[PDB]
Amino acid sequence: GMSQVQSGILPEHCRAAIWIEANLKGDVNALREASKIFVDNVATFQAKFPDAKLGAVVAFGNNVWRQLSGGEGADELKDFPVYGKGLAPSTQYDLLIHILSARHEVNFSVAQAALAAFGDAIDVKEEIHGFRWVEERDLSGFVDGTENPAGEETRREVAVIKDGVDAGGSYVFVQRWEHNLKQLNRMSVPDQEMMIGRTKDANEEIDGDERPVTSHLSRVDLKEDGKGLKIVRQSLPYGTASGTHGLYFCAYCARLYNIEQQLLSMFGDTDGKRDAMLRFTKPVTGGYYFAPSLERIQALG
Ligand code: HEM
Ligand SMILES: [Mg+2]
Repeated sequence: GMSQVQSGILPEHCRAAIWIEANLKGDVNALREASKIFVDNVATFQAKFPDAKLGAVVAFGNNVWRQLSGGEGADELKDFPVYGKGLAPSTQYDLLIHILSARHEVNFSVAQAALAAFGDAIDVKEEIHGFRWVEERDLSGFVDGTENPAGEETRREVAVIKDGVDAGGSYVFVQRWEHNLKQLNRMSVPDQEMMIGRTKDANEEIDGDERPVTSHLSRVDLKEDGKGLKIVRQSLPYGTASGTHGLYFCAYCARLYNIEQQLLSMFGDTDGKRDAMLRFTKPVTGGYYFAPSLERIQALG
């Protein structure tokens, strides 16, 4: 009499991932059977590749989740709005599929199974292949993940809903960034460090009263009466060396509120100041999704 989390939320240190974002082309009923088939396929792939430490998540946009749930639960869910009056684009789609493991080849086979399950019921808008770079650094050269929640216990506390109809579920936020590494390389290392709020090589936090309020850490390390607004990030670098490249941002939270407060801060809506990382990288997509618990995917029908 309890709820099970979808396998792709809590895995830490996974080296590769695949994110598929898509729109629903026909009746929403096609998603019910397809989602059951896909979670069945994920269990089959986990049994076939135990050393991959494979996990996956199927999550839904506001319009299709309100239809599938009958308007019950997911009280915070809404279409991703535009932040900073345009600085952050909105590209809200209906379905998000997040696959992560220690083996990219296994993720590829799982992605093909997801596409076969949903079939022509969906219109794929985006497919991004994430990879962990050297020393878990973002392509800018700064380590990404240091203050991210560590261990299954704290990650569950931050990302997984505790009780009620949505017990075992989570809110998802995805946003693809395009880095301009030529513009980053024009900045001196000390100026890049003041932009992030941590040192580049050693990955040491620069004190809050020593760094600009526009620094990344000053924008996203938010507290409400001393209580941190934490999120579980699963972001990874992506792209080609000669073409488009950057960071595919992905975060899970039991409360959509924590993610929104950080976006309001980063894009100038809270105090009129914006994130200093906008000097070299920009967001080009944006969407909010609800990841139900495993058994609520089984009760779709
Ligand atoms: C280009 C896009 C982004 C890059 C390169 C990036 C990079 C980084 C880096 C280098 C860190 C510091 C190390 C760490 O603790 O993980 C960091 C921390 C963090 N980032 Fe970002 N980030 C990006 C976007 C975002 C977005 C969109 C959000 C949230 C909406 C976010 C939320 C956070 C949070 C919560 C932390 C930890 C802050 C703390 O408590 O110290 N980031 N990120
Ligand atoms: Mg802190």
